[PDB]
Amino acid sequence: MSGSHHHHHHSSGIEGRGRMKKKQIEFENELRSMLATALEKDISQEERNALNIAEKALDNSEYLPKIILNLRKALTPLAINRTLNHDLSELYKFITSSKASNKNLGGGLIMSWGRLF
Repeated sequence: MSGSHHHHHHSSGIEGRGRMKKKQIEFENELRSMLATALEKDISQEERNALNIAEKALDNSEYLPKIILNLRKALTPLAINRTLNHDLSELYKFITSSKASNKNLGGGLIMSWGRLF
């Protein structure tokens, strides 16, 4: 059958076991599928570098605020310098407006990096 039989056991894994202890399953699925699509999109050395750093930290459990900060710290100066490929502009809009918002999703003073505050 040629329909959805190939759709079984997604590479972008989704569970609520001991990654932290709990989490958001649907929003993590939504973001990590979009970022997996964003790797399959044509990205240059620097944009690839940020999203490869993203994979290794995501699966090392180095935190959702920390990695939302990481993409907003890595992609915002490249946006201002006008060299981001911009073909995942919706991902940049996503971590500021979807459920995760402005700062990250929780707020708080990060210190040091206040170029856009």
